[PDB]
Amino acid sequence: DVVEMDDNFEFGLCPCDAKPIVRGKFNTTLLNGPAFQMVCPIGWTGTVSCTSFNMDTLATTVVRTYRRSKPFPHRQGCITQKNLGEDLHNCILGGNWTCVPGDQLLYKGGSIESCKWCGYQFKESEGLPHYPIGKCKLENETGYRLVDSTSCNREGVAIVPQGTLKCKIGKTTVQVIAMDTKLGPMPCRPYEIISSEKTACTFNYTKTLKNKYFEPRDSYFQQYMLKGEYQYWFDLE
Amino acid sequence: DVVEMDDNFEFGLCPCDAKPIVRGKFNTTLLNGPAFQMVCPIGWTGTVSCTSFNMDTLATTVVRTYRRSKPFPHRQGCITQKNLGEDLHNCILGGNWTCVPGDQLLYKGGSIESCKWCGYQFKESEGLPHYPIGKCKLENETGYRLVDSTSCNREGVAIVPQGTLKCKIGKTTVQVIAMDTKLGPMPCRPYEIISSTACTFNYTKTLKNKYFEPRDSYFQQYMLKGEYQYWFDLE
Ligand SMILES: *[C@@H]1O[C@H](CO)[C@@H](O[C@@H]2O[C@H](CO)[C@@H](O)[C@H](O)[C@H]2NC(C)=O)[C@H](O)[C@H]1NC(C)=O
Ligand SMILES: *[C@@H]1O[C@H](CO)[C@@H](O[C@@H]2O[C@H](CO)[C@@H](O)[C@H](O)[C@H]2NC(C)=O)[C@H](O)[C@H]1NC(C)=O
Ligand SMILES: *[C@@H]1O[C@H](CO)[C@@H](O[C@@H]2O[C@H](CO)[C@@H](O)[C@H](O)[C@H]2NC(C)=O)[C@H](O)[C@H]1NC(C)=O
Ligand SMILES: *[C@@H]1O[C@H](CO)[C@@H](O[C@@H]2O[C@H](CO)[C@@H](O)[C@H](O)[C@H]2NC(C)=O)[C@H](O)[C@H]1NC(C)=O
Ligand SMILES: *[C@@H]1O[C@H](CO)[C@@H](O[C@@H]2O[C@H](CO)[C@@H](O)[C@H](O)[C@H]2NC(C)=O)[C@H](O)[C@H]1NC(C)=O
Ligand SMILES: *[C@@H]1O[C@H](CO)[C@@H](O[C@@H]2O[C@H](CO)[C@@H](O)[C@H](O)[C@H]2NC(C)=O)[C@H](O)[C@H]1NC(C)=O
Ligand SMILES: *[C@@H]1O[C@H](CO)[C@@H](O[C@@H]2O[C@H](CO)[C@@H](O)[C@H](O)[C@H]2NC(C)=O)[C@H](O)[C@H]1NC(C)=O
Ligand SMILES: *[C@@H]1O[C@H](CO)[C@@H](O[C@@H]2O[C@H](CO)[C@@H](O)[C@H](O)[C@H]2NC(C)=O)[C@H](O)[C@H]1NC(C)=O
Ligand code: IUM
Ligand code: IUM
Ligand code: IUM
Ligand SMILES: [Ca+2]
Ligand SMILES: [Ca+2]
Ligand SMILES: [Ca+2]
Ligand SMILES: [Ca+2]
Repeated sequence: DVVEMDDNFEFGLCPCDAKPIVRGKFNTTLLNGPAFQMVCPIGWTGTVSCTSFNMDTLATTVVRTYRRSKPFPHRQGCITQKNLGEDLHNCILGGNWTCVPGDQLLYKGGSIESCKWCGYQFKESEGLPHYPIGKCKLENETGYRLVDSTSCNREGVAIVPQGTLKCKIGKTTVQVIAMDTKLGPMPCRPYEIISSEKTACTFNYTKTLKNKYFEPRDSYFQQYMLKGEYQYWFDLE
Repeated sequence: DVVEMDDNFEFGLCPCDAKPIVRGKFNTTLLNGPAFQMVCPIGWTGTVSCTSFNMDTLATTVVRTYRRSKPFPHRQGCITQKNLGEDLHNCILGGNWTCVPGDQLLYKGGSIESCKWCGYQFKESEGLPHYPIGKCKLENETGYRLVDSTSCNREGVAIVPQGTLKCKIGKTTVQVIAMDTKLGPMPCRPYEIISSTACTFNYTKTLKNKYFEPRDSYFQQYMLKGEYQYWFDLE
């Protein structure tokens, strides 16, 4: 006449060519004939109800009601996280195949396969600020777990895929937009370094955002030798 | 008895081959036994009293006194100014060779032939915070009169007779010492701008953080390394 879903229900079986029909909080059921399975109804509340449906009459008739007034606990064999693209979200409400996502997972684990920041990704930590940066993916799981959010407006100059020319940060190519004109460091190493008493006035140089300076200062005049879109390093004596 | 000396009194003579005794204000007399001459006694006041002594009795008798009671005025060909070295100096008392030197003469107004400042000599305004400057001298005169007293220390670098490099003010070579390490301008153009497909530069020696005009054409800044200022050029 009615029944109560066990704290951890799984398999039902409505009596007789009589069909379960479920009003639930979210699509979690997996029905087959008069039988039905509640797959990972974690947090689920509602009712199955075996209703016969005489076909000429066209009316219903509920003959047994499995009921579940109170959310379910966990289970085993129930994943509680899913990849929304390449990002993990803790299924608030599922479910291997019934995750209801809402929020990306913060990070606390170890063995970081790689991080990903402003589009480009980084294994190893040359030249960033810290290495825990952006979305980082652990060794096992195939998706990116949030760790922090640091600007990609690193000090008056911006790291983006839509950029004016390419620095190289870490040992990985990258692209960058000026967001300013005042003097400020560049957050990448130069990409390429084009060249030109013994031999008098010899220098190396590199294209650059107006007023920004790659390390290091001139070995010589001991400062950042900027002109327009370029920076120089002189050798002489 | 007593004789007040004429405004331009110049010669005196005691009578009885009798010595004169010059009780005076400053040394300006020439003596010749019973006679005496007052050489350029401008401002002098005093008395020669023609005293006389007897070998026989020991009687000493003043037989005539000449008094100047009030200072003599400037007189005739008595130059009441004298060079002390090279600096035209006033004559507080007296005239040529009796002159009692006083303060140096200011530049009242005249045709300045040459100035001398910080131990170097200049005839044109080129390169100086002004001109005339320091102490100059007219053509008719032969000594320097004050004009002005600028500091020979220019925004922290000083132009002086000794060390530690030589630069140039106008036509005239000058020599200069640092007085700090803080960045600042040189008060002078450089001595020698030694010079040096490719790139190139000229350079010259300098005080630590001091800079000559001009800024590098290119980087548009004064590029001092340490003792030298550089000037680049690139295609
Ligand atoms: C509710 O969950 C199930 C399982 O994914 C979905 O049912 C399947 O969906 C399509 C069309 O409905 C069929 O091709 C499958 O054979 C269905 N299987 C069963 C047992 O019904 C259902 O569509 C889901 N609906 C949602 C999320 O709106
Ligand atoms: C949810 O999915 C996992 C697999 O992704 C299921 O666990 C596996 O179950 C199989 C049998 O199908 C076992 O032999 C494996 O050892 C399990 N594999 C892993 C990786 O855990 C789990 O049973 C599923 N939940 C259900 C069916 O409710
Ligand atoms: C992925 O790997 C992580 C660790 O690299 C595992 O997660 C840890 O699991 C232990 C116990 O199993 C917990 O104490 C920790 O909270 C987890 N975080 C740690 C220790 O980093 C996990 O086994 C793997 N995830 C799976 C199965 O996909
Ligand atoms: C400018 O470029 C040259 C060659 O491109 C640099 O040469 C390197 O520098 C040091 C000493 O000069 C050598 O030990 C390295 O082996 C050289 N490496 C290469 C790849 O040539 C030179 O140092 C550069 N000068 C700078 C940056 O001031
Ligand atoms: C007045 O007459 C002369 C002018 O210089 C001075 O004569 C000197 O006097 C000293 C003693 O005071 C003698 O020892 C020197 O031999 C003299 N030298 C010369 C060059 O004449 C005299 O002192 C003067 N009186 C003063 C300045 O009060
Ligand atoms: C002081 O010296 C000046 C010279 O600078 C004398 O003035 C001249 O003296 C001559 C005779 O020696 C006179 O005929 C003129 O009056 C002057 N001529 C010139 C060209 O200056 C002056 O005699 C001196 N006075 C003294 C010692 O009392
Ligand atoms: C050189 O020239 C100056 C400037 O002219 C002379 O000054 C003159 O002398 C009188 C007083 O002796 C001043 O009151 C006047 O300003 C000047 N007179 C004239 C006509 O210009 C100065 O005496 C001269 N110095 C010399 C001859 O040594
Ligand atoms: C750097 O030195 C060169 C020669 O050593 C100077 O070249 C002269 O300067 C001007 C403009 O550059 C040319 O018109 C002349 O023809 C050049 N003359 C000679 C003899 O070369 C150059 O001016 C110097 N740049 C500086 C000091 O900034
Ligand atoms: O098992 U039948 O409609
Ligand atoms: O992680 U490392 O050069
Ligand atoms: O990329 U290159 O000379
Ligand atoms: Ca070298
Ligand atoms: Ca007379
Ligand atoms: Ca004075
Ligand atoms: Ca020198």
